[PDB]
Amino acid sequence: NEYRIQKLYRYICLEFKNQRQLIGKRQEEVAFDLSVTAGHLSRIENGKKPRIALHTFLVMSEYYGVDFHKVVKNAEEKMELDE
Amino acid sequence: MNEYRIQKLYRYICLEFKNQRQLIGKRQEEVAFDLSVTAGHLSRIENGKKPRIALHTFLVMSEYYGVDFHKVVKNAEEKMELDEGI
Ligand SMILES: [Cl-]
Ligand SMILES: [Cl-]
Ligand SMILES: [Cl-]
Ligand code: NA
Ligand code: NA
Ligand code: NA
Ligand code: NA
Repeated sequence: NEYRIQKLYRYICLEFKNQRQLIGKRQEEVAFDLSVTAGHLSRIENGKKPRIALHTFLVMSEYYGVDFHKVVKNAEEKMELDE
Repeated sequence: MNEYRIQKLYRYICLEFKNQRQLIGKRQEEVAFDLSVTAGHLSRIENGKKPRIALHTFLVMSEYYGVDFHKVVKNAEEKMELDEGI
């Protein structure tokens, strides 16, 4: 139960990291666009901040132009692929 | 950045949890006890009144209700598009 909760959270964060790597942008560029530090974005992408607001993930979905439900589904699929 | 859509979608996600609770017939007081929060706290979450709730909280509630969070979010997006066209 809690393992899946933590694991899915990590995969959602890593899905956002993949969204950035897919489009070839550095952390510093996306961070500037979002008015956050590069370190803040990096700690989100790598799953180190456990209590990030849903709002932040919705902002990032809007920034990348990907539906948040698709981010979540992608994370679930990748979590299963790695299993 | 579409701040209007970001904020509305957040509230549609929260209200989707109110809908998920109602579909299975549990009262607020029961869920508040199981999730170790006050009934008032749960009510403010379900009604979209607290804007900075952690994603973790929604993952916990999805597991509690036995509903996949991606379906919760998809339901919210679709209902917002139907109601508001965005
Ligand atoms: Cl009730
Ligand atoms: Cl009120
Ligand atoms: Cl809040
Ligand atoms: Na930080
Ligand atoms: Na979205
Ligand atoms: Na889907
Ligand atoms: Na409480």
